[PDB]
Amino acid sequence: KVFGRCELAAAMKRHGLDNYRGYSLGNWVCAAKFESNFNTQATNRNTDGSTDYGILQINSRWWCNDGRTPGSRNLCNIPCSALLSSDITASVNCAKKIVSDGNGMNAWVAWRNRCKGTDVQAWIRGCRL
Amino acid sequence: VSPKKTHWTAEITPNLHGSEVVVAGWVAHLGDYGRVKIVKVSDREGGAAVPVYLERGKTPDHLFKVFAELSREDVVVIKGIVEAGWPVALDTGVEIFPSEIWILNKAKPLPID
Repeated sequence: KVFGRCELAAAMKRHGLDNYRGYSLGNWVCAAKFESNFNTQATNRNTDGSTDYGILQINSRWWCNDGRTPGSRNLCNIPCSALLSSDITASVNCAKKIVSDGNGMNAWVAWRNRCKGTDVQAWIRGCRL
Repeated sequence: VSPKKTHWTAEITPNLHGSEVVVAGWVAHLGDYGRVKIVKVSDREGGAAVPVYLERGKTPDHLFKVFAELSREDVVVIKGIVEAGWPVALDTGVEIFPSEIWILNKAKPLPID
């Protein structure tokens, strides 16, 4: 599913991400925009044998199990395919475990590169939340 | 041929931005997130845990292979450049981008099971 901006902002809010680990809602909308372009099916294989899955591009080495990545940890205890669902519940739950791991949202390279320290509230502007 | 430590982890401050440092201590924390992997180094008990960022697109490929052999409490020597440009101040204050990661000894950790 490709979410619209406000459509995603509303779903992410429903899912309790607003100020989750101190990160305002815009941070999470901004991270999805630059990780997946709001596409829940987004799948990207890395040269290292790992793959990134879903709206927040969660990685198969430590976080989800895709059956094909050596040194699998599956810390979220879900298969990677669950992160490709029209329903963002599995990605949100796994993202909340990731953002609690000790590095905050620096776990997302798109967030670091495009979002961190910017006017992230712009990502939820015009929505009626 | 591992380099001599130049700084204590608590001496890694924004003033060092753009310079090369060598830190030596144990692995306090590891986070593998795919394109970003972070190893935090401590050398003083209850002290700083300075974060060493490996970022795909920035960090040489071979260091990601070294990161893969790392465990908590491993003793390491890491050579890197300090980055403290805003927005680093929003959280960590400093980041170290490594050019060398050396493992002096692997910890014999005993699994709990």
